[PDB]
Amino acid sequence: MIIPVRCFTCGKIVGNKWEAYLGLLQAEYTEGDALDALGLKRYCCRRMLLAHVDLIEKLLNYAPL
Amino acid sequence: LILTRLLVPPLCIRPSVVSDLKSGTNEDDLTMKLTEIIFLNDVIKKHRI
Amino acid sequence: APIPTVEEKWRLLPAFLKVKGLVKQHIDSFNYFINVEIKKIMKANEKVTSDADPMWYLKYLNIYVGLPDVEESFNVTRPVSPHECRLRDMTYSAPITVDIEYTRGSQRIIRNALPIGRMPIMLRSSNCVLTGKTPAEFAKLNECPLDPGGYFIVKGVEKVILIQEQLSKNRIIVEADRKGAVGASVTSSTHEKKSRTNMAVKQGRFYLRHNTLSEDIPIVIIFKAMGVESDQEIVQMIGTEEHVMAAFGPSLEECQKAQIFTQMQALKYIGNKVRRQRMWGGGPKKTKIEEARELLASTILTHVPVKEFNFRAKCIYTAVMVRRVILAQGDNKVDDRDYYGNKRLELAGQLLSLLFEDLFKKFNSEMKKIADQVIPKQRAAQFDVVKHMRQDQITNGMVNAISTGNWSLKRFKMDRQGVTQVLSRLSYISALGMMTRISSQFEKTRKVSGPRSLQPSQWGMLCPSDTPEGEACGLVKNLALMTHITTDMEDGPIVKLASNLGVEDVNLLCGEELSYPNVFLVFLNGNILGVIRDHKKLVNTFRLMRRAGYINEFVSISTNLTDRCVYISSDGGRLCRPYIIVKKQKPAVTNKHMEELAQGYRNFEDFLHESLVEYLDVNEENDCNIALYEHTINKDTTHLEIEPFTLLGVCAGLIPYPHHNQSPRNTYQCAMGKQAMGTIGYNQRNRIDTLMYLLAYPQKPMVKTKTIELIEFEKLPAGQNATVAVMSYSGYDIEDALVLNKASLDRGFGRCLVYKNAKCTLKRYTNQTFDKVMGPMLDAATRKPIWRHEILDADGICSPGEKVENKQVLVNKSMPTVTQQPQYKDVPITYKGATDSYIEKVMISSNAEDAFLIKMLLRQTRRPEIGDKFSSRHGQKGVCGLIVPQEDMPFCDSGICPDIIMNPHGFPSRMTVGKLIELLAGKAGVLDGRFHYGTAFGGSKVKDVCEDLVRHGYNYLGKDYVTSGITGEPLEAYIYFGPVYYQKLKHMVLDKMHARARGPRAVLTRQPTEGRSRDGGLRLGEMERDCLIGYGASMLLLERLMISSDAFEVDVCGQCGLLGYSGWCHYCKSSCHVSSLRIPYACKLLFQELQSMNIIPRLKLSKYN
Amino acid sequence: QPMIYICGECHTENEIKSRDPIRCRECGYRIMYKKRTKRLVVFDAR
Amino acid sequence: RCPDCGSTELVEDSHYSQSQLVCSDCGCVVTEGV
RNA sequence: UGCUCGC
Ligand SMILES: Nc1nc2c(ncn2[C@@H]2O[C@H](COP(=O)(O)OP(=O)(O)OP(=O)(O)O)[C@@H](O)[C@H]2O)c(=O)[nH]1
Ligand SMILES: Nc1ncnc2c1ncn2[C@@H]1O[C@H](COP(=O)(O)OP(=O)(O)OP(=O)(O)O)C[C@H]1O
Ligand SMILES: [Mg+2]
Ligand SMILES: [Zn+2]
Ligand SMILES: [Zn+2]
Ligand SMILES: [Zn+2]
Repeated sequence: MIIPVRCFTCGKIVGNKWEAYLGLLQAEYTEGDALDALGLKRYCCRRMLLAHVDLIEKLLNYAPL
Repeated sequence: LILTRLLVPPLCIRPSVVSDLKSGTNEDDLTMKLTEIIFLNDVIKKHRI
Repeated sequence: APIPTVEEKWRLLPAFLKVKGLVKQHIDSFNYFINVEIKKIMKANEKVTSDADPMWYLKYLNIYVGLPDVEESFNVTRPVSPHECRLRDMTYSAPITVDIEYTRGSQRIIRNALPIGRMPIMLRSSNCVLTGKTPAEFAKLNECPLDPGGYFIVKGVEKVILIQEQLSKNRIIVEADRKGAVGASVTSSTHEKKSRTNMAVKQGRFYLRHNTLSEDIPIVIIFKAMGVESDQEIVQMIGTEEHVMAAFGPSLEECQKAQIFTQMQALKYIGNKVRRQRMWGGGPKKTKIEEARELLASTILTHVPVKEFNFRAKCIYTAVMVRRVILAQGDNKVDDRDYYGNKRLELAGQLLSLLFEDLFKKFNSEMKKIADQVIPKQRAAQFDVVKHMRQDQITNGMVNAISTGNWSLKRFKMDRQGVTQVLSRLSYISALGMMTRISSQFEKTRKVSGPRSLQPSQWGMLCPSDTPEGEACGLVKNLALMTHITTDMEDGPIVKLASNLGVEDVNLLCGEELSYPNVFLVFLNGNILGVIRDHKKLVNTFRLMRRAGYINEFVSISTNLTDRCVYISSDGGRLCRPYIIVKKQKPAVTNKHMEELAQGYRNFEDFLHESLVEYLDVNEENDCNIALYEHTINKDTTHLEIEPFTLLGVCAGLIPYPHHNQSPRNTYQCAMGKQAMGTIGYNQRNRIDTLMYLLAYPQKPMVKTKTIELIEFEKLPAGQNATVAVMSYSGYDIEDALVLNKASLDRGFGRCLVYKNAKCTLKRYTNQTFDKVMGPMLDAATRKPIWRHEILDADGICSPGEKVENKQVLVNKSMPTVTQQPQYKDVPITYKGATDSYIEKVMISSNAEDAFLIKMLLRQTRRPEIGDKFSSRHGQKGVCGLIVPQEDMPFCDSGICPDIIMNPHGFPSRMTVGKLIELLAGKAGVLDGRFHYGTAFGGSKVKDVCEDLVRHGYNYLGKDYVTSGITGEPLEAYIYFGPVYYQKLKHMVLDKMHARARGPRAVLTRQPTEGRSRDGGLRLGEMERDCLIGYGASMLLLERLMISSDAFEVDVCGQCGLLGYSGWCHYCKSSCHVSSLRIPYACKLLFQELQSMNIIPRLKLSKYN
Repeated sequence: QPMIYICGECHTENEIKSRDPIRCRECGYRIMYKKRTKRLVVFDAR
Repeated sequence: RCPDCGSTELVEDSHYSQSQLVCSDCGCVVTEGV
């Protein structure tokens, strides 16, 4: 649904690096170089950010509003 | 060996459910069979008369 | 010099999915039913009239189904969305109307729009509101754009009509009997009657058996009755082989024993063996020979048509059948029932067509009866059907047949059950796989073990691995990823082309030509089309004409050299698969065609028209040569496989690297993925179902198959990727168990949400009284609502946002007891639950019957604990054995601690190398920021992921140096770390936990109830009693089965041996010999039932000493 | 006592009393949800 | 009324799937089992 | 009663 704040394995703060990651996707950066620039050395945070699906906007499209 | 009287069992063997949600009750098949047997006896008596 | 290979060939698969594929089957079938078939059914019964008062008629002109509407408004329709029908617990149907003309008083009166019924509209159909809509318009209608659709919505529940599988009709089947006799059977089925006639060799001679004959009669007598009287012609028709005559000799001798030599004598003999259908109404007037001739012409072999009492075709058919029986009586070439080339698949369209035909015939019969009863005696006021056309008949019939699922067609004598099933909303994969299910005609009740086998005929058509593990193993199957079901054709141009291609008429030549080695019989849907010579030219010309487009691409042609029969199949329900045509060791599809397809110049229909890709049937592919790959193409190759991974189904497509695992592992993985927990759709929040499981933070898999991209599963994942380390830790993962990390579960890993529905109805009865909800019963002592009515709002309905505890009311419902002042008794909706629940939403709706429907959506947020079942996308189901802290978890040099620790011992016995390959590919992908593919019979190789690992500084085998977290010392062996896509299952320990106190008992037998929802107790079965007997524990068995279950104290009279009451015997009218006795209550019930059966048990009591 | 509800498409606060046909102004939708309660609810971050 | 203390505080409280009408003052189980 | 499941 939404990006988790904490990483499951280590616990590094990753929720604050989601939208900026999307910015790196709006820019010309690929996946690997963007994850490297975000400061994710260990592969657990890379999996957390890469394998995450942004389903919050799809649900808000069905929100009452 | 030839039966002339039928022993209708107690109500413990024939549980009846009072379904107040509708105008009917849940009854076992034995009650309906005994009802049909009584109806047949009455019809036989009516035809004899 | 390797053969060139088209790399983009797989691009043919998505284009095929653009017009056909997974869900388009039922949609197209329902559209064909509601657009073409319904008009044909109406035309077949366009005129209905009564015998009394002639010149009166009711003529149907044209019937329409229209758009779905709701009858809520007073005599006014209104567009309604499927989600609204789900919420209001109503049906999603459209009014079936028709324009008609009739005669009231011999004056023609016409109606242009008169509704007659309501047809439930299949979702995403032609008339459904969901079709032709954008995802934004889907959001406006509160419907998920990724929803497969194709299911009916009746009374708020989603029903799916499974694809029925049955044997093909009008086909000769040579099979052995119980005694080993190799006989034949033919189930001739026309649009009116289905008749299975058999032929046996029980005594060296052939007898024909039918349900309309009292005793089976020799086949030679039937030959003489059907026009051919010379025995030489019969023998020529049977065959000219020496062994054929030697086998048929006894039949000729038995025929010559009797005095049957003419057609009249044979017809009289047959009529003597004919029994009347229980005194058929009407004067017979010597119909014996006439009845025999009518049974021979119409009842026997219905599919074989006689022009005008000319049994030449029927004679040739039965002669070919006798020849097949004679040939099979030698070499045991017995045809098998499990061959899917003789199988037919009925979709929802054909079933709905038959049901609508039956309902329309019943409606017409009812109208004719009403006319006959009303018109001749009522009054000078002319009777009109409009005042008697009941519109609830067809609607109620359709609703009941779709909801209950039992179909009883008396016109066809078909009594089926389990046709419709509740759509499973466990996950998107669950519904997507259930939509493409296929049930068997065997209708499992016994251990057949003959259709349950995996036949080689299921290649490319049905998924081999996807099957429900249990009693339904092998009889419930799934369609492949790339498959199509054919429809019915006109069959006209087929006959024209066959006649123009040199097929000689069977009536022009005798049966002796049937015995020639070079003469091949050509059939058509079970009917003898004729004979031919040099069938290779015929088959090649027919295939070339089909490729050209003058013949429908779904018409199949096959050749059987053993029986020398050319079968031409054009009936619907046959399974076909697209294949690339190969001509002279080179496929017709080139790289340029794939480039044009990618750029949008052409589509799959252009490939079909340009003789590049063609559909092959099972019978047709039986004679064709298919190559799996380009390098496998040899000189004798006719077709090329599009993609091998299309062999697997939808559920099997989720398996990463399935060719590296064992088949039971794949089956268990499919079964568990059908139960995988995850998101359902984009409208899962507004959706209110009786049970829903959602994942807090779902993540798409790192090793995704191309099937996942095709089915858009990555948009709706049902699992999470966790850093799993394969090692043994603390001995809490002995057998299939896994160890979870406490810190991981604390940070949201595996967090799940369970949504339950609580529905209540406030209906108006016959009397002018209604169910009303009272306010919260405030306590006068504290001026606040009581603990039970604490969560209720001012209107007596629980408000969302609060927490509900056990034994608390959600709706303070009170209902009247009359149906003078009304007397209301309270029947509040209490919440039965072990844990607390939170109310998310409360929906209040009003039906046309003024009944208020209130639905509360309770939400529970659950954390993984001991007892929760977890899957690893490879059939490695496991239970959380221990939850260790983060510091107790081992750590690598980088400081990563694993979330899930799984036992390695599960690998050798199961050989799940695919799991290791998936782990390695996922590690490489999360290292280089890529998504590796685990496509079946392909995907990323091990060398590539090894190079990706060695490039990033990690080990090329996944094993990394790990230091033990407990002792702080390094481990002697390296640990296999890597991200694995684990999925949580719906099986929870909280829902499965059960404990039974004394509790309630059943009224009939005073024993604990059955289920957990009924607060039942565990049953000591027969085998448990056997074990307790073997142990010798008499007192424990007595305490369990008598004291703790159904103990009772009865009063038995020692004089007559009967049961008394309150220390008194009514039989003997005394109480001196009455004594108390301990007994199971079931034993007393048995004694009373036996006394009711005149089997009087007389108990002779005695002292215990 | 003013009992308030929310429509399914207009999402406007509508006040209806007991035994009223469930409807909403300026539209015709017949799905009426209940507003969230005003009572304090305590949650645990566990 | 309660058979022991004579009080009229008889409450129907189901204790772990066991319907039971019990006195609320002294806890005397009046009726149990359904 | 039906059916989908859990081993
Ligand atoms: N069609 C249908 N038949 C049912 C249903 N429940 C029970 N039956 C029939 O009733 C028989 C079993 O009865 P039970 O399930 O013991 O009925 P019960 O649960 O004691 O009924 P209650 O006392 O009202 O709870 C079966 O032979 C079924 O044919 C149902 O939900 N649908
Ligand atoms: N119909 C049944 N009757 C009795 N026990 C059953 C039944 N179905 C499942 N079980 C229980 O489940 C166990 C069956 O597991 P088993 O067949 O030994 O492994 P499996 O299911 O083949 O797993 P693999 O496929 O080998 O990984 C044994 C039995 O106690
Ligand atoms: Mg087991
Ligand atoms: Zn991390
Ligand atoms: Zn006595
Ligand atoms: Zn509104």
